[PDB]
Amino acid sequence: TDMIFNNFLARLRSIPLDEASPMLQIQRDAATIMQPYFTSNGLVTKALEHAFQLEHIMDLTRLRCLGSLFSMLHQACR
Amino acid sequence: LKKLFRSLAMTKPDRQLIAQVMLYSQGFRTAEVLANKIVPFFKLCDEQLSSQSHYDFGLRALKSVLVSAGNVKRERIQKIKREAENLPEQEILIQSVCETMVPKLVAEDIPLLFSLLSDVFPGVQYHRGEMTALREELKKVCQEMYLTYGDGEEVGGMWVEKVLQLYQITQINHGLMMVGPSGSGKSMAWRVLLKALERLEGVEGVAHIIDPKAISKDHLYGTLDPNTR
Amino acid sequence: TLHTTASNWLHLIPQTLSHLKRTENIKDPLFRFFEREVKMGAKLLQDVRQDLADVVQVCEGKKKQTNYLRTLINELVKGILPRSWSHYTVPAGMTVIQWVSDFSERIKQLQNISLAAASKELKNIHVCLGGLFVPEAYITATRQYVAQANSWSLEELCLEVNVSFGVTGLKLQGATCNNNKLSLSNAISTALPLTQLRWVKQSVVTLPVYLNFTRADLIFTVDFEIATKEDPRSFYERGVAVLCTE
Amino acid sequence: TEHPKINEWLTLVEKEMRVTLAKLLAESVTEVEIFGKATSIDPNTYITWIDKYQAQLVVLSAQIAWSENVETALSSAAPLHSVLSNVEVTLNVLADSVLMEQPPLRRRKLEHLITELVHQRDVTRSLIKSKIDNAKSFEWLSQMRFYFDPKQTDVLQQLSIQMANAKFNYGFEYLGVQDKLVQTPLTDRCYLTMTQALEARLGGSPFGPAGTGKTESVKALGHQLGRFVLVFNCDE
Ligand SMILES: Nc1ncnc2c1ncn2[C@@H]1O[C@H](COP(=O)(O)OP(=O)(O)OP(=O)(O)O)[C@@H](O)[C@H]1O
Ligand SMILES: Nc1ncnc2c1ncn2[C@@H]1O[C@H](COP(=O)(O)OP(=O)(O)O)[C@@H](O)[C@H]1O
Ligand SMILES: [Mg+2]
Ligand SMILES: [Mg+2]
Repeated sequence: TDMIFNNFLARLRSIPLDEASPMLQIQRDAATIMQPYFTSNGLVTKALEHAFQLEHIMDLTRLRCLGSLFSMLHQACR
Repeated sequence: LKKLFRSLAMTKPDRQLIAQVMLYSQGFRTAEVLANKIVPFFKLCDEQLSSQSHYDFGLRALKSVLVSAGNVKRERIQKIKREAENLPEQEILIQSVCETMVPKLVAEDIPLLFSLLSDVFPGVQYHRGEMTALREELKKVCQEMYLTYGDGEEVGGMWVEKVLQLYQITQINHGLMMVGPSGSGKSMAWRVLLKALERLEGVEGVAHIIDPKAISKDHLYGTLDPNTR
Repeated sequence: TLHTTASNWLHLIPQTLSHLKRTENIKDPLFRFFEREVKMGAKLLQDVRQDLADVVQVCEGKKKQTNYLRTLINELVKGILPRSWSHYTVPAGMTVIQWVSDFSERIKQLQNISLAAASKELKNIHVCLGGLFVPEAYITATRQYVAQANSWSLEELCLEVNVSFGVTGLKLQGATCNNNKLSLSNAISTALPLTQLRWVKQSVVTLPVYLNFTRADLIFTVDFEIATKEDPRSFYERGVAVLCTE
Repeated sequence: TEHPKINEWLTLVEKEMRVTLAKLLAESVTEVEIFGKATSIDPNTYITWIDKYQAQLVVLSAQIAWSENVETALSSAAPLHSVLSNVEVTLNVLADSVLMEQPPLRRRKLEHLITELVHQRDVTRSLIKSKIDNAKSFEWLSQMRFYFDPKQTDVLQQLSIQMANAKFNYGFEYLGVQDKLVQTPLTDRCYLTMTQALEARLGGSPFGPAGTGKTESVKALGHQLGRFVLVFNCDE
C-alpha cells in the first residue's frame, strides 16, 4: 500500500493533469501536504484496515478504494 | 470406436529410473544417489507442502528440473574452465530445484521447502544473485515510469525479487502463468521486465495482450465454414 | 412449513460442533503435517459453523435471504451434501446426517490432537486413520519422522505391522488376524483394536489399505503372515483388504 | 536443372533421402560389427564413428549390434556374459566421453547412446537372471529385437524390426536428433501393447491422467520405427 501511495504521489508531482505550470505547482503543493498522511501507517492505512471488516455491498478491494481516493484527490486539485 | 482401438492404462511411471538414467546420460558421478534423493523429495513436497491450485510436482516438473540441472552444470563447467573434475552436483540440483519451484510457492511454504531441502541434501546451501546489470536497468525503468525499486529488504524488495524470478522462468521455460490476486503487480512486473530486457539486449519487445473471455472461442482460434472448407 | 422442521434440525446440528484451538515453531514432520491439517480443519469448522448460524438466523429469526443462503437451504432440505463443505473424500455421496456425524467425530479427534499438542508428545499419541483429512500425508510424515529419528535413509525403509505408532479404526474385510496371522473368515468386516507401524531397513501376504468401502482411494500397503493351511492365491482371489473407515 | 514440377522433384527428394538413409545405415552397421567383434574398443575411433554418422543411425546401429549379438549368444551362459561385458565396457567408454567436454551435437548423440545402452544392459541383466537357453523363449521374444539382412535386394527392406509376434519395416524418415525416452518398464509394456495392436491392424489408445507418458511414448515408438508422427490437439 505504501508502494501504491508512492506511485500516486509521484504521478501527482509529475505529469500534470492538463494534456513549471501553475497546475503542476498546485499538484506539487498538494502532494507535499498529503505526504504525511499517506506515508508510514498514517490515516489512510489505518482507515483501510478498519474498513475491511465493515460490511459492504460489493466485495471490498483495496485497489478499488484507492482508485476512488486518487480520483477524488485529483478532483480536489482541479 | 472402442473395438477398433487397444487400450493401455498408464498411471505410474518409474520416476526414479527416469531420473537416474537421465542424470547418468547428462553426466553426474553420483547419478544414482542424486536420483534416489530427488524423486522422494518430489514425493515429499507433493504432500507436506500446502495444497494449492497452481501447485504441480509431476513428471513434467521433475524433467524440467533435471534438464535445467544439466544446463546449469554445463554453464558452471564453462565458467570454471574460463577461470572441471569434481563439482558440487548436489548444489547444482539444489539450484535447479530452487529456480524451478521457488517462484511457484506461496510465502508460507518457502521455509517448508528449505527445511525439506536441508533434510534431503545436508550440504546443500544456496546462491542467489549476480544480476547487477538487469537490476540496474530495472531500477532505471522503474524510476522512469513512476515505480518504486527495492533492494531485497526495502519496500520494493519482494516485487523486484518476483520480477527476477519471472525473468528466470522466461529464460528456462516455454510458457508462463503469473498467478496472483487482483493487485499483486503482475502487469507492471512483466511490463518493466520487457522494457528492461529491451534496454539491455537491444532487441525490441512487442507484447500482444489478449482477453480470451471477451471473445468467443471461435473468434479466438478460428472457424471452418460448414459450406466451403 | 418445511422451514420450521429445517430450523429444528438446524438447531439440533451444531451441538456437536463448538470450537477448535488453532494451536507453532518446530521442524518435526509429524508436527508439520498435524499443524497444516489442524489449520485446514479449523478453516472448515469456521465455514460450517458460520453457514449453520446464518441459516439459523435466516429461518428462526429475521434475515433477508441471499442467493447463497437459498442454495444452501435447498441443498439441506433436499438432503444432499452441499458442495461448499465437501473438502475431503466422502464415500459415494453420503447424506447430510452421515456427513455431520463424521465431521463431528473428526472435530473431536482434532480437539484431542490439539489437547495433546498443548500438553514433543505427538510421537506416542494414538491417532486414527479414517478421521484424518490426508492419511497418505500421515504415513509419509511417519516415514520421515522415523527416518529423522534413527538417522538413516528414507528410501530404504520397509514396513512391518504388528497387531511404531498406534493406528486405530482399521477394519479387515473377509479375514481376521490371530496373533499376527491372517485367517480366512466368512465375516464381512473384523475390527482392529491396535496397530503399530515399525520400520525396518531390510509366504507373506501383502494387502491394500483403502480409504473406505469404495476401494477407490488406496492409502498404503501392509504385510501379514499367512496361516499354515491357507493360500496367498486364495487371499488374492477372495479380495481381502483393509479399510480405514467402515 | 531439367526443372520438373515442384511436387515431382519433391517426391524425388523424399525417395532419395529414404534410400540415402538406408545405404548409410547399411555401411554404419557394417562398421559397428567391425567394432564390436572385439571386446575392448578404442574411444578415439568410437568418437570418430559418432561424428561420422547421424543420431538415429548410430542409435539404431547400436540396437542392431546388441540384438544380433544377444541372439547369437542365445543360439549358442558364457556368451551371454560376454555380450553383457561388451555392453558394460561400451557404457564405460560412453560415460568417460560424456564426462569429457564435447560439442553439442556429439553430446546429444552420446546421451542417446547412453540411454539406449542402459536399456540394453538392463535387458541383458534380466536375461542373465532368468535361465534362458534357446532364442525362442518368450522372455526374449518380448523385447524389441532388430534384424539386418545384407543379402536383401532392396535397400529399404534390409532392416526388419521385430516384437513379440510382430514384423515391422523401418520407415527411414529423417527425424533429426529428436529426444530418446528413458526405457521405463511401463514404456516397454506400452511398446508391447501398441505393437500387438498394430500387428492386429487396429489402432492404439493409451489412457490415464495427465503427465504420465502417453503422447511421448507414442511418439517414441513412431520414431523407433522411423515413421512421421503428427500430433493433433483435438477439440469440439
Ligand atoms: N513497483 C511499483 N511501485 C508502485 N506502484 C506500483 C508498483 N507496481 C505496481 N504498482 C501499482 O499497482 C497498481 C496495480 O496494477 P497492476 O498492473 O500491478 O495489477 P495486476 O497485478 O496486473 O492486477 P490485475 O489482476 O487486476 O490485472 C498499478 O496501477 C500501479 O499503480
Ligand atoms: N520414459 C520416459 N523417459 C523420459 N521422459 C519421459 C518418459 N515418459 C515421460 N517422460 C516425460 O514426462 C513428460 C510427460 O508429458 P507427456 O507424456 O507429453 O504428457 P501426456 O502424455 O500426459 O500428454 C514429458 O515431458 C516427457 O518428456
Ligand atoms: Mg493486470
Ligand atoms: Mg499428450
